[PDB]
Order: sequence, then C-alpha cells, then structure tokens
Amino acid sequence: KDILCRLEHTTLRKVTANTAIYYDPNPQSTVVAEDQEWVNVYYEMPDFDVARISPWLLRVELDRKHMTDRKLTMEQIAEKINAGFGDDLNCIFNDD
Amino acid sequence: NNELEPTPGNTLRQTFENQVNRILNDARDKTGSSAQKSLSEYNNFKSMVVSGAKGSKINISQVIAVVGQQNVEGKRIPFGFKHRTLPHFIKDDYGPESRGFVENSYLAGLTPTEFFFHAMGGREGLIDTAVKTAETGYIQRRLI
Amino acid sequence: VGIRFCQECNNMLYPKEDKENRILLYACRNCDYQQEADNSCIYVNKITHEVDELTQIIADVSQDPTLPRTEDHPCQKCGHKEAVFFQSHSDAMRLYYVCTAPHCGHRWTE
Amino acid sequence: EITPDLWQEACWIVISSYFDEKGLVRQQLDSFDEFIQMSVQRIVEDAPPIDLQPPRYLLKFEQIYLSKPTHWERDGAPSPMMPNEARLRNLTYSAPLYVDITKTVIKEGEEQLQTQHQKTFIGKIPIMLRSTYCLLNGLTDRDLCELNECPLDPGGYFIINGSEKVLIAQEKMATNTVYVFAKKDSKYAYTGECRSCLENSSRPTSTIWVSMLARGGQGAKKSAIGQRIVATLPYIKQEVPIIIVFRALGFVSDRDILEHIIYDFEDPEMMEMVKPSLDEAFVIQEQNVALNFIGSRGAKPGVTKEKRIKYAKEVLQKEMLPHVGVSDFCETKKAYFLGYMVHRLLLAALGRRELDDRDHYGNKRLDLAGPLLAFLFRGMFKNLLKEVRIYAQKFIDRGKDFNLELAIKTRIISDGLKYSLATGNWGDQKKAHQARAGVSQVLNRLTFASTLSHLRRLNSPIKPRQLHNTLWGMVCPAETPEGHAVGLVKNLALMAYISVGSQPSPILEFLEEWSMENLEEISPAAIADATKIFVNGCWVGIHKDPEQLMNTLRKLRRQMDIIVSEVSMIRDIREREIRIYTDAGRICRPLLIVEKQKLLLKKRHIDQLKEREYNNYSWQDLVASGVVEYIDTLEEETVMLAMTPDDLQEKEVAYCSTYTHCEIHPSMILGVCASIIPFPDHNQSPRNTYQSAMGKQAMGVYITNFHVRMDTLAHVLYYPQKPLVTTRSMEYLRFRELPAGINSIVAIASYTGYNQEDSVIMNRSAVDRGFFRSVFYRSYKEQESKKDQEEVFEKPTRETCQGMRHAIYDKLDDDGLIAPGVRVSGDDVIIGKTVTLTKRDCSTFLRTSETGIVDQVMVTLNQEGYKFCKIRVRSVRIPQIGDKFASRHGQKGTCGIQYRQEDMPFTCEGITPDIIINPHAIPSRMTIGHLIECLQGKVSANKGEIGDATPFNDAVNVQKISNLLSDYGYHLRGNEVLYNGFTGRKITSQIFIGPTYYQRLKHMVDDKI
Ligand SMILES: [Zn+2]
Ligand SMILES: [Zn+2]
Repeated sequence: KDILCRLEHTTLRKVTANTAIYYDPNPQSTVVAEDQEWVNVYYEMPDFDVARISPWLLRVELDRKHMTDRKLTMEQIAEKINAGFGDDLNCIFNDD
Repeated sequence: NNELEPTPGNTLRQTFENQVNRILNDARDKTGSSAQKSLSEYNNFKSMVVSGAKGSKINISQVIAVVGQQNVEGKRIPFGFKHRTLPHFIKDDYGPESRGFVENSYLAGLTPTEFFFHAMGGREGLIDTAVKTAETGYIQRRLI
Repeated sequence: VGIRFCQECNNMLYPKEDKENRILLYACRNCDYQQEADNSCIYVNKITHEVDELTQIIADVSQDPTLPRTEDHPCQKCGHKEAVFFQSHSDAMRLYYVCTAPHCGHRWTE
Repeated sequence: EITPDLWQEACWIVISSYFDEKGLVRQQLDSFDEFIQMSVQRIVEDAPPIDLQPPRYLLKFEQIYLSKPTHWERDGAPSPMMPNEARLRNLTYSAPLYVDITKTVIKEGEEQLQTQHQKTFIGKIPIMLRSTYCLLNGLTDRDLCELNECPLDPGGYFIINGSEKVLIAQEKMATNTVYVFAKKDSKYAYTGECRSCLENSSRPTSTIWVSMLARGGQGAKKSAIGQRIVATLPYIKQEVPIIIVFRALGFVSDRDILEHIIYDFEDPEMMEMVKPSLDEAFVIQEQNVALNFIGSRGAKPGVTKEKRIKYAKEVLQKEMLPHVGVSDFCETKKAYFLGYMVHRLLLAALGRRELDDRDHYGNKRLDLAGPLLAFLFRGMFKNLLKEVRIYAQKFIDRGKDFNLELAIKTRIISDGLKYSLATGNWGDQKKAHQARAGVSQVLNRLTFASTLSHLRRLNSPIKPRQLHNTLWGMVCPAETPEGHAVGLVKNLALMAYISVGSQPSPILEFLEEWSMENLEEISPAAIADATKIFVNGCWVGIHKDPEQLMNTLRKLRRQMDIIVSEVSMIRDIREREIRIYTDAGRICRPLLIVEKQKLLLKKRHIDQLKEREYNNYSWQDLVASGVVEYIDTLEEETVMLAMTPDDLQEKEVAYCSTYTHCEIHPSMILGVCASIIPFPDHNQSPRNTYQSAMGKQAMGVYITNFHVRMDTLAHVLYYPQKPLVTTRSMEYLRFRELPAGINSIVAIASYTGYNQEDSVIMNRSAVDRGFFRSVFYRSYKEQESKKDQEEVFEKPTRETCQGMRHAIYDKLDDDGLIAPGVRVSGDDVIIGKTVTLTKRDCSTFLRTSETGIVDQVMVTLNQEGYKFCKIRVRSVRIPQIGDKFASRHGQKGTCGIQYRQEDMPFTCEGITPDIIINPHAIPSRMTIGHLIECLQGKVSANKGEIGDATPFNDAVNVQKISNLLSDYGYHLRGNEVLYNGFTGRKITSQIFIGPTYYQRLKHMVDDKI
C-alpha cells in the first residue's frame, strides 16, 4: 500500500472537505472560536509574524477517509506548500 | 437501504451493476448446462453439437431454456424516456426485467415488451457487422 | 455567502477591507454607498457537496401517476400511509419519500 | 357493460374502424392537402407588396385560385388530364394556379388609378394523386374502373415527366425549444442552444447559443474568478457576454438583470455562479455603449457610432429569437426568454437537472410533402417577385403604362417545383452542392407490400443508428435496410400518425379566459412557485394551481370543443412547467383511456362499432366521445401504459395502480413489411430484420391494372396464393386481394446433397404444373425528335442506311414498329429509328437476348407534339436451377437441382414435397418460426380453417397446435415417414413435412445470362 500510494497523482482537490475565505486580522478574535486553542499555540511562541501578516485567512478543511487512505501527514502537506511557494505564504498545520 | 459495501475500485453505482450482472449470467448458465445434458440421445440438435460440425452450443440453449440478457454498449438497457425504459414501467425500476433480461425462450414465444428489447440487442450487433467490413477489409488490403 | 445588492443603485457590492479601521466593508463602484459588513466571510467553496436533497425535493411530486406509490411507511406526522417514493434524479441509490393526501407534502429519507 | 375475456375480438373491431377511415397513406393526404389549403394562401399573403417608385407603383395580391389538373394540349385547346393518361405520355400531373392582383399607380396630382387583374395565370403545382384536387377524388369504385384505374392503388405520389415520385420524410431537429447538451473537447463546459423561428415564415433560423466557459483558464483572466457565460449571437463573429446583451435591452441595474435570470434570490448555490460574469461586463452601463459594443462586431463593422447604434438595434429585435416577438416593442419579452436559457444553463452546470439526450425523438420533428414544398415555394415566390422588380424598374424611364400579364414569367414556378422534385437536389439548380438530396425517390412496384412500405418512411439526416427507447409505438423496430445504412432509414408503424399543423391562437385566447396573468403583470418574486406556461416554445404567462389547468385542458381535447385533437399538452412536474404544442410535424399515436381503475371503452360502444354499415359510427364518434386519445412521443415520458387490459387491471400483488392509458393491441408497433411475418416473437431478431428487407423483393401481383401499364421491371406471378398461416393485420395491409407467393409442401431433410446450407431441392414435376411460373414484362422509351438533323420512325433497307448488325428486319412493319404477337429473338430490331444524314442508323435492340413476345405497342404524342412509342416485350420465366427463393422466416436460398415426382421421396400416402431445405439451416440461422408455420399449415389444411399467427396472441402455443394435429391421424410433432426416392427403402429416421409459404425473389438466374 506504500508502493500503491506513490504512483497516484494526488492533488489537494482529492482531500479537500471544503474551502472558504474569512477576514480575521486578529487571530485572537477569529470567527471560529474552536480553533482559538491551536491558533494561539502557533502564536504563543510565534514565528515569522515579523512585519505584517496580510489580514486575510484562507481556511481549508481536510478529510478522514482520503487522509488515512494514503497515510498523509499534516507536515508533508504544509512542508510542500512552504517549499512550493516560499516562506511568504504563512501555512499552519493542525492536528488530526 | 445503504446496506451494501462498495467494493474498492468503483462507486456504489458501478458495483451495483456488477453485483446484479453476476446473478443474471449464472441463471443464464444454470439454465444452460441442465438443458444440454437433458436432451435425449436421439435429439437432432444433439447430433449437430456433439458432432461438433456446427459449433455455438449457446445458440440452441436459447431455443429451449432462456434467451438471457440484452445489452447495448455493454450495459443493460439505459433509461430512455425519463428513468423509465418503456412507458409501461414505474420509475426506480432496476429490476430483473425492466432493464432487459428475458425469462422466455423462442419456443414459448416472447412477451411484447421483451420483443422490443431483443430488437435493441439485435441492432447493436447488426451495425458492428456493417462497421467490421470497413475495418478488417482495410487492414488486410493495407498490410499487403 | 449570497449576493448583497447595492442600495438605491441596485448593483453588486464588492467586499473591501478598511485598513484605517481594520474592519471589513462592502462597496459599490458606480456610486459611493457602503455598508457595515456583519458577515466576515467572502465565500465558501464546498467540495463534498453533502447536500440535503430535501431542499430541492418538491411536494408537488405527489400527483404524478408514474411513481411507485407504497403503503409500507406511514407519514412522519400525519399518520397517512400513502408514501410515494423515488430516486435522487441527480454515487448513491438513495430513495426519498413524499407523503400523498395533499396539504401534507412532508418528505423524509430512509 | 365490461368485456372480461371477449377482449380479443373487441380490439380488432376498433382497429378495423381505424384503417377504414385513415388508411395507410393519409399522412401524405393530410399533409399535402393542408399545404394547398392554406400554406399556399399564407405565403402569398405575408410576402410584402412590391412598392416600386414623380410616380409610384404598388402591387398587392389577393386570394388565390386553384383548379383541377389540366393539359393545355398544344393545339390551342385546353383539356383536363387523368393519371393513367399522364403516365403514358410523360406528362406532369399538375393543376394551374391563379391569383387576384390589385395594382395602383400614382400619377402626380393627388388622384390615383387602381386596376385589377382577375384570376391571372401564374403557374402550376404538382397535384398529389388522390387528394381532394385530383380528378380521382370524387369518384366511387365502379366509376373509377371506367378510366383504367385501380381501387387498391393507395395514392400519395405525383407523376413527374411520366415516372412516379414520393417525397420521403426528411427528419430534422425540433425548433423553438431550449437544448442543454454537453460537449467533450471544446472551449466550453455545458453549452445551451435554441433554434427559434415563427410559423415557418421567412427568417429560417437563428441558432443562438448560450455557453459556459470551462475552468481550465490560464492566469487571473478566468481561473482567479471562475467560469463565465457568453452568448454566440448570430451575425456576430465573437462571443458577446451575457450582461452586455441585457443592457442593450434597455436595462440598467443589476437587480433588474438578475430578476430575469434567477427566480429565487435566497439560494446561495446559484447566486455564486452568475457572480463572475457580472465582473467582466462591468464597465458598460448605458444602452448607448453596450449597443455600440455589440454592433462593433457585425457583418461589416460600421465607422460612426450612429452606425453601431443603428446596426445592433435591428440585430436584437429582428434576428435574435424571432418567435418570442418580431415587433419593435418586445424588449421586455425577449428579456425573459433569453434570461430563461441562462437559467437552464445553470441548472445543468450545477447538476441540479438532467441534460437533454440528443437522440430522443421528443426533440425530433418530421416533415412531409406539405412543409417541404412550403420550403420550396418560398424560395420561388420571391423569384417571381424578383423579375417583376426587374421588369418594372426597367420601365420607369418610359412611364408610358405598365402591364403585368406579359410580366409574370410563369415558367419560374412550373420548372423549379418540377426540377427539384424530379431529381431530389432539394433547392434551386444554381447552387447544387448546398442542398439536401435524397428527397423524392422513385417508387417501387414489386409486391404491393413494398409500395406501401415505401410510403411510410423516415430518413435520418446523418448515435443515429442504434435503436432508441422512444420507438415503442411510433416506428417499426424490425424493419430497416442492410448494408450502408442500418437504422438511418426507418419505416413507420401502423398506428403512427404525424400531426398536420394548426394555429395556436384559440388556445391563448382560452387561457386568459380562465387565468394566467401575462408577462406584463408579474412581479417576478411571484414566479418562484408558478408553473410556467408555454405555447409553441413561446413563453406566455404563469399559473398557481396547475391541477385544475391540467384537467380543464384535458377535457377539451377529449371533447374537441376548442383544442383540436391534434394538439398535445404536456405538464412536467419537477421542472414545474406546462408545455402546449400546436406544432406542425410531430408524431402521435392513439391509446385507450383508463379512468381510475378500468377503461372507458365500454360494451355499449363496441356493439355499435360492430354494425359499421348503416350506423356510420366509425372512429370519429369514438374520438369525440372521449375513449381514445392521441399521445405523442414526449407525453409518453409522462404517462403510464398497460400492455393488456386483462392482466394489468386485475389486482395481483399491486405492481402499480395508477394506470392512465392502455394500448389497443401490442402488435401494432410493427410496420408494413414486418407485419407479414407469422409469429415474429419466435424469431431471432436478425431474421425479422432480414425478412423485412426481403419482403420488398418477392414478386407478386402488384397492381391490378398491369394490362394498361407500360413499366420497365414488371414481374407478375401466375397463381399467387393468400397464405394458409396469416396475421390478423394482413387484412388491413391488403394482402388477400393481392398476395405474393405460392405455398409448397416442404420437407426438412438431408438428401442427395444439393442443399448445401442455403440451397433447396425443387420438384420438376411440380414446376410443370405452373409452380412459381411467372412473367417478366419490359418497356422501351422512344422519343422521336425533330430538331437540323432530325429522325423519324421508318424501316431501314440494308443498303441505303449506315451501320447495323445482322439483325434481320422481318419483324418490322410498314412504318418501323413491331405489331404485338410477333416473337422477337435475341438482338433483333424493334424500333428502326434513323437520324437523317446516307442516313445514320439508331436501332433499339432487345437487350439481354431473352427471346420473349412483343405484347403491346402504343403510339402517342410527347409533351411537345412529337410522336412517341412504348413497347412491352413479355417473357415467361420457368424456375430453372439458380432462381432464388426465400420463406417469410429469413434464410434466402437458391435452387440446386430439379428432381422428379418419380424421385422425390414419397409419404405413406403419395405426397412428394415440392421443396427440400437443409436441416443445418435451422439452429444457427435460428428461426423456430419456420418449424411452427410448417406445423400450422398442416393443421389448417385439415381443420379446414385458415390459421392464426398473430404475434402475441397468447392462445396459440405449440401444445394445442399439436393436439389439434393429433385429432386427424398424424404425429403431433409434425413428423411423418417418408420413403426413399430411388430404392423404395423406408428411411431410418422420420422427416418433418408441412406446407410453408415460399416466395420467389427477383434475384433471378436469367437476369444475367
Ligand atoms: Zn451602487
Ligand atoms: Zn402525511
């Protein structure tokens, strides 16, 4: 199954639950109150909020079947987007 | 009732059809081996099958027992009108007769619905013959 | 999610943030009308479309002669037994229900 | 009151009334009869007056006048013309046409002179034989044979220069609707289409698309905003986007552009979709700018803005959706039905509605001789006007007078309607690789079942080949040609009827007498729950309680008060609409009606049908009393049928209980030549198709006036027999007064071996008694033509005329024609024609060297005044080795060897079968119809009663065919002990004998030697 998953062209459309755009410039007062635990975790000891984060928020949800069907990691999604577009796209992985 | 696990590879739709085309080619053949064996030693169809001079022992298993399934495009009859293959049926008819399968055999005659469905399975194979004379009549006069 | 139309100009209000307030606004172009945005969400882009079909299911499909009427399941609230079911008409072999005996129109799913 | 098990003879009564009244070729006697009734009034009516220019001239026609067909026979004397005279003289069977003309001249000084030309000769229309204008219609049966005509000749073919032509039905796609198809590779995703036109007037089409672009866009042009919608308008070589079009309709604001597109403004799943199309059409607001945007892409792009204000103003009200409105005030109207297409563009782009199949025959309109000649008469009534535009404007310089009776060129109409209806290149003769050829085929005369099923014929315009599900009841599934067109040529069924056409105004003038506020009275927030109401594709009004509007409209077709029987009215439910079709060229069939449990065909009806004489209760009081009902191909999508009223009304385990209709008898779905097959539910369907193409070829007595005719290729049997095993619809196909073959005692045996799997051993001591012995006639055209090298009929002496063979001139008479009763051999001179030069030599030899007898010679004039002659050389043709035979059950065969009564294997009772067919031709060709007809003819020649082989009769199975055979002293499987032919040994096995109806085809062995 490890060999099986290394051949399929898996984009992120296959694992996306849904996608939205908010406008939460303060992370401490986001429209979602549920993520405010772990959004603070990346901002209690924050990294690279140096000059100005753009005040938007692209929130993508992921899946349960299609995310353990291929043993996908929240790091290797976030690391490949960070390697795909540079450090000027502040991508935050969270917990399954 | 959402009580059928989809076999991996296909959806619940394509695994529904493979599940039901399984139960219409076993009864097409459990009515096909018990018909050949039951024919007598003097039976004159058996003299042209055992002797092997005329092959296709499936084409006299439709005389006696069951014509079987019809298909177009490799699928049992698609919904033409609006989810109803003919105006005699209800909607949501995935049943074993409203999509093509034929209980009757040519000796007993055919239901006036099933005469239309065998008119459709005999049209898909009546064209391909008119196509496969402009295909293999062209490979052989080109490969020479 | 839906479109907010422009007041007294009747066009579509683009969303535009206000950096001088750090507060979202809607804005027109052909006039200068704005609006206090109370939504904080531009759009959603649903991939699953796990859609309740029952919004789309019309209670007028109860006087159609070409549907499989049954008496196995009674109504959800009216106690009437003529339940006429059908497909989804759209990955699923789901059957939905519609009660007959009008001024009832209720629908449910098994 | 109700018939339980008397249903079988009941349903064959109500059909007998049907083919009495309508018959088999009324589909060209409704259609062509309606084309000369008003659709040659209407084209003369709507075409605008020539208003040519001080003086001015106005030219306005009036009511038009027909006649009965007439020949102006070259002597300065007129004379009427009858169809058996027009065939023999190569005439064209047509009637003159006469118009009243009003004609005003203006002569400078405020008083004008008007004139009139009463009943001016303008031209001719080829009358279809036997339809209300022919000389035949008006004649009873005995009066019709005092002119050498046939009482069984169906009619529906106009003679053109002597020969017989039939306008085949050229099938097209239905107009005035909204097609949401899908495309595979192109630069779109879910495109729409409409093909608007009104009343079959001028402006033939304007195929406006509305198409959604893909999401495979590059950069931030589309991909960062999403999919957009465009509008491929006609006469614009671009993709003018949507909101620009609505702002050219006099609209401004983006609520009053989305109040014509999306109905509910409270559903975010649709509102997302139109959102990236407002962004592209965003900078234009004023209607002076969008109309500049639209006109800047035209035929020739204008330079000033005042051109591009002028040009696209008539684009968007004259050549874009004409049928919704053609006036200069339909801006508010067009705004909806253009906005309606975008609403059906989104309903398939979202997957919230099924998209339209392309095959489905609810989308198909047929055309018959009526609509096709209307397409050919418009393109030739303008040419009459065009030379009057030319002749008058070349006379404004004089201004002396004006004369129309020298100005109407009558040969415009009387050639193009005769050219394009002769050859088939359907259009004018000046641009030939632009037409739709194959219309107006030439008519068969072989069988009289061919002559029928050559007239009930559709024609696809090129998946059009597989068999679609909407051909239950309309078209025959079995019958189709083989070879280069399988399924592309389809022949009609028996109970199929094609609508003729009607005017839609007395339904719109009924709807407003009940309900239905129009489009001017809708606040379009009150349109999210209404059932939108269509007429002819046009959209007029809405309604709130459609259950009452459904019943009120149904009970006017079932009583024929206001809505005609022709119109069908269709309510879909989930798409929330009502459609009404007053449309010309659909197809529809009659069914019985069910009333909540049971029929409306009650016993008191069919006891009055049974005495059809002296009560005149013949199907025209059974429609009017509301028992039957015409149902088209696309209300069948809304209907519930039962096969049989016996088993499908008795409650069993309640399969379904909401039956609306029932069908008459389910074997009426087979066409003409597929009804002649006994037991066609017992045949493997490659063989019902196979026979339905061999039924055309099998010769027989074709029309009972072949003594008078002068055809080429006239085959006629000596002793045809009506079949012993028959269908109950042979009677209506007229196959007792004109049969097509002889029976034959046939045995299924292997023998000396001359039957190798498609061959047949005959019996020469049965062929001596006239078995299949038939005549083959022949004909010869011979136009004397004086030109100047001219030629005359004469007798050539050998040493005064040039090149000729050793064909001795004994048979020629005093003038150069052979008298009838002179046996001509192979290659001797029959007409001694000489191009005068010493003189050249132009004999016309007997081809094929057949050695027959010259049977009849007629001598007439041509169309012009030149002497003519036709000659009918007849020959018998005894069935030799070679001549090809075939049953009704596929399996065409040859003739191997002809044995003797001496040698053919005799039964216990001195029967020696006429024909032996191979055993091995049964189980792989797979016709078990052939082993039951051969069984049924052995019962029915001892029961003494002509048998029953209707397709789904359910009362004739092979068990009680057997036990009726067993009551005469035979073996009940049909077997019988033959003896040997040569030795007299009893054969170790039995042989299966029985009479079976064989046909002798036209694939003869003496057609090639
Ligand atoms: Zn505005
Ligand atoms: Zn209820």
